[PDB]
Amino acid sequence: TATYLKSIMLPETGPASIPDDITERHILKQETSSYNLEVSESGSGILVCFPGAPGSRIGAHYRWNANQTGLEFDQWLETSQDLKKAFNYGRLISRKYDIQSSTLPAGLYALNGTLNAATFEGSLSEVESLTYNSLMSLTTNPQDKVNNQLVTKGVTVLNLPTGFDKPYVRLEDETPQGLQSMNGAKMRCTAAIAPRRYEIDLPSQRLPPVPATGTLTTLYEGNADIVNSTTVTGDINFGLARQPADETTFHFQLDFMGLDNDVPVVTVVSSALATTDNHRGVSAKMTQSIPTENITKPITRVKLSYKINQQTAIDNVATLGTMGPASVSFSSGNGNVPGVLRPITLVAYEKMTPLSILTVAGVSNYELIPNPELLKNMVTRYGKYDPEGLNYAKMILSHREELDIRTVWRTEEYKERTRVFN
Amino acid sequence: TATYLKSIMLPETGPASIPDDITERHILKQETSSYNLEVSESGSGILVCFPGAPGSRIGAHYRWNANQTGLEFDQWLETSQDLKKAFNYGRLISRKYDIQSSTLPAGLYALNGTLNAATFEGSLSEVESLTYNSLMSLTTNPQDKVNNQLVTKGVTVLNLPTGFDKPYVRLEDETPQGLQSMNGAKMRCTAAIAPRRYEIDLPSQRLPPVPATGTLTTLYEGNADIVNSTTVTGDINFGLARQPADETTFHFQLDFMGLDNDVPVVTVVSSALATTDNHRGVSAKMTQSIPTENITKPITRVKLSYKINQQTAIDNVATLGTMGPASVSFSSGNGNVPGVLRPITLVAYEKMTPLSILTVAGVSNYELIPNPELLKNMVTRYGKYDPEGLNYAKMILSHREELDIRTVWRTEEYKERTRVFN
Amino acid sequence: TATYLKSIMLPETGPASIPDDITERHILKQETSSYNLEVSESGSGILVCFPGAPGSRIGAHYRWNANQTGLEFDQWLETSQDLKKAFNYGRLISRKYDIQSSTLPAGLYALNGTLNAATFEGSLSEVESLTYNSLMSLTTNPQDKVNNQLVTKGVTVLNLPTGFDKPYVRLEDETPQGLQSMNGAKMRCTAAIAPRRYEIDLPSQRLPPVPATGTLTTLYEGNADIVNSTTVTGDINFGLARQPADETTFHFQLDFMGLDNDVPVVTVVSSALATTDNHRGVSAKMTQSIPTENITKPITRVKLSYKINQQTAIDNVATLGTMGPASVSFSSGNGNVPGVLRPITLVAYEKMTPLSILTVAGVSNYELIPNPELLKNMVTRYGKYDPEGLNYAKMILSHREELDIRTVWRTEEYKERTRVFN
Repeated sequence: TATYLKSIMLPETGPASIPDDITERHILKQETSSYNLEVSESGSGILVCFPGAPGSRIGAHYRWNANQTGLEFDQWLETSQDLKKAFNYGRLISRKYDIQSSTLPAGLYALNGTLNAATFEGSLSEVESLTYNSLMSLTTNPQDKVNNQLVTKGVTVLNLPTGFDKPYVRLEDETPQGLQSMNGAKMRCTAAIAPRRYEIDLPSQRLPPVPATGTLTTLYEGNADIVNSTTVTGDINFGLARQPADETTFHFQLDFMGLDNDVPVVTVVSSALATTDNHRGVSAKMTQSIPTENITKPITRVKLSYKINQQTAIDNVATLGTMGPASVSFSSGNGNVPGVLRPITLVAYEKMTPLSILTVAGVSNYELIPNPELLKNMVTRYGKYDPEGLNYAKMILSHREELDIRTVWRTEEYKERTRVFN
Repeated sequence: TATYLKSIMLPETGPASIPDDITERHILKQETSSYNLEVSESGSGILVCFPGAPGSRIGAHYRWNANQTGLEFDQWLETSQDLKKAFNYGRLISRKYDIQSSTLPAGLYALNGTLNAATFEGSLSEVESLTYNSLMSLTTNPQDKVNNQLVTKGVTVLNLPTGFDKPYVRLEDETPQGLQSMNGAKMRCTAAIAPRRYEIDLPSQRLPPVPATGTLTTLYEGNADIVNSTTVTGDINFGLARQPADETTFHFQLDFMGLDNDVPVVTVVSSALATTDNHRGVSAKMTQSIPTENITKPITRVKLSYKINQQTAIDNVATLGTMGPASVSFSSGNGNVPGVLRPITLVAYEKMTPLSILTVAGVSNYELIPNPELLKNMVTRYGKYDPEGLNYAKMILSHREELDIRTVWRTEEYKERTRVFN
Repeated sequence: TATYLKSIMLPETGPASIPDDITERHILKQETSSYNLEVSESGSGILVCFPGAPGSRIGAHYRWNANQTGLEFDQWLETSQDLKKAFNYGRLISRKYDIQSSTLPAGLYALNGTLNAATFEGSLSEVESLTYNSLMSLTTNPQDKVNNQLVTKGVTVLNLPTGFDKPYVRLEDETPQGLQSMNGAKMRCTAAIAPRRYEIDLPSQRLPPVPATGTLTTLYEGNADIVNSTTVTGDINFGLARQPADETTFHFQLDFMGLDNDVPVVTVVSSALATTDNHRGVSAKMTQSIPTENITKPITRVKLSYKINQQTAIDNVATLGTMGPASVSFSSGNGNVPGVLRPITLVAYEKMTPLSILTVAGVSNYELIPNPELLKNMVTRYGKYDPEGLNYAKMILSHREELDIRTVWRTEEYKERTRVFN
């Protein structure tokens, strides 16, 4: 009794099964993350955490350049064992990040730095600026913010459950194959359990004119979100005013960008040869698939754009929508499952001593189903049946105000407030 | 009981409605700033505090250059949430500043300290000279000055009210627009409730002769401060001595400059084509309006110039004021509201280690009125009716000397002196 | 004792002097007005109440067109006597509206028609939907709304004061003159006590190209709010990309439009003739002042547009801002006095019998300052000094919820829930 609640407050005490209605034959597997991060010249950076993602990517790390004019993606914060190689399905039970610096290099005198932390129901694209002080303008819950904590005392980032009946999402595992493939090919069983769909919804107006051939005029530039595989569906139909004297190609790019810099994480291309025959029903169809191994860093922006390859076609207005409602969409994995992409927790350290080390210790419990290769030797079973235990997590997630149960803590406060949970 | 007063002395325990005779329906907000300012080469600098301003800019920061002769504007000190996006009207309640180093020494004997602070009573532009020594010669009040404080002990700039019936100031919000707008044309509803007018008032004598065509000789150069949208009204009228041989343009400038250096924060222009038929009634109407988003850094230095564009009309006298006073004006915002543009609080650190860090942690409480959007879901209501209320605030301010109620503290004293107000 | 509060709850009981800090010599007044509105074929219409406007114009009346695609302006609602003929300065104390049918059925089954009313805490320009069901979402307060009231029983719009120390406002009286004017001229002292300023702030990119000579391309258009006199101070300065082959005129319009249809309530034109010399910088200044008598119906939208008069100038890119910010602002009356333009009160009747009658029964109470010709015969005195006076009204406005004091009532509930007020 009370064993699952203990695992939420004390993630680093071993995993206990989730006493909910989704009941499979599984195994409990506590994983850990260990990171010593080198602050850049500025020493400021920003640490994006996904305390609910049930996979192996628990966050990201971004650095400000010399001044704070821009950010740079350092690397993903992954967990030790790559779970996609030994497992198929996974349900995150609990997690706990932990940030601190607390020490200086060989010979140095000044230790300076502090942290800002804020839990945020959102998708890292609902954010407008991640500067050290704009983080406090992300929530008004006094239980989701921690401001001005010295890196000497650090921040605990607990995870609180966003619902109790999440599914066993797939882990993007690889599948068998025969000795006939292309040597540069594989097939994964990606996630699709609860997708997330975006629609660009171009209007039925004229195409904006191009300055010259091949200069890639812009059509839409907004904030999206992608962390894993994605399927693009849609077509950009248009009709030329007059028929072209020379065949034109009408490139359409739609590239993706992360929050830091304007280098396409993944770029796509669709073409549409406008000839005299179809010169009212020219259509370019976005039907591509983007595997999650092309997602090197998180994506937050999308820029749809186009260029034309014929000088004689800078005129020839080419209005939209002649064959239908001229839209482009992309659905992506299990976006809307309420652990992935939402809610983010942000931890920004500020002007730490250059050449110092920020230490991150993550501990993420799990409920996993082994893959075929592991099933032969592993013994999977059901949960241990506490009839209550899900009530406690409810009647405590309801009193997080008067019981003061946070999602970001000051580590000293957390080390001694959670002792009543043994 | 006594809940407004405690919010003034302890502007971190939360907000509290002003028990004055301005009783609109409002929202009780509290807002934090958190800045970690890096000390430059010289290490001296100076940070300005507007402890009454009801907007989002609650301060500024300057850095003394190498030989400590000029300054350099670093950045504004704004609150976390840009209030001009969710609210329309707002009045300040309390405000607090903390200033420390937060740098930790690897061992005994902390680094270079030296913090000064004094609460001016005029506007920033009126300060004769702001150096580390020249701050105690700024008021005669023993409670408005703190001198020779170690930058690790810290000062605490408080806000003591300068009036109790202040109008809800319009927060320069954005208004809904239409699809045919230009590309980025945005109309705002600026602040106008009690402007602050300046009158250039140049006399009816000769214009100072120009050395060579296009040289911008000076007419007036003075000291006026501006923080938000301003509107320039006036006309420079003058009459020439004879018929000009070829037509001249008479370019006038009226540019605005900040405290630190001589790059114009914003400029305007009014030309006046002097010609044969009006060689007695040339006039240059000044009608421009300056948005607040052109006011990048604080403006505290004006300069009015002019120049000719024709070689032959240099020995043409062109006496001024032949059709009236020949003066230029620029009213601005609501500069005469008590709390805006005065009282200023200057805090100067100096000879601080170029490897040290300055931390500013502001706290602000407001009464605000939501915009129509936030007004559908938020519940605005009236104050909580403390009858006595403001009388306590008045008795305390009157006896502030025999109670030693300061506007700038030694942070070690603000903690133990201001806890009588539990 | 408690005489002032009673004047707000029960305005149909005579005025009482406001026991606030503003204390001048005045005459109390009770003014009435009665309107029998004709319900058009749509039967729906909309009633805009300014429950706090201290002048003599106390509302407007818009009726939906036949197919309810839009609405149209019928007439101002205003007090019986034109106050600006006998008095100079005025100050509202109380106001009550009564909306009812005044058409009665010969027998059972009371007539068609239903009535929504909500108190919006904004200006009229800040309402996007004026339809019947999309105005229960203008507030969340259960005391500022009433839905689905039978038009035969009606609603009582009752003014609650948004602030107390409100100044006397100039009532736009006409000044004496001499028999030397031009048979139409007249000067009047307008309201300027607390302006409301809007600024259009064009950005410094290219001017949008004109389709043809004199075709009035559009720069900006959004929701402004204007009810009385207005000063227009601005400057639009651009620069052509080369010498124009012939003189161009560059018309600018800036038309103000009612919320109903796109006919200009008033328009104010500037024009800048660009020639060979000033082509690099040429400005069109806005210096218009709109007398309050050109505001026939309320103004809710503005529109900055321009056109050119030369065929050769559809080229000549003509970028903006070469001589400063290129902004046009307009400051209007005492817009930011709480009571003018805010709060508003909307009352929509739905589907009354076409050609039926609807009656508004307004009663105002003023503190007035007469014009000279009435000083010589009318004693002016001070308020009669109730000390408590305002504290009682404040306590009532604070316990507004648990005491259920409403802005809009069901007339039958107001009629008996304000009886304890004697």
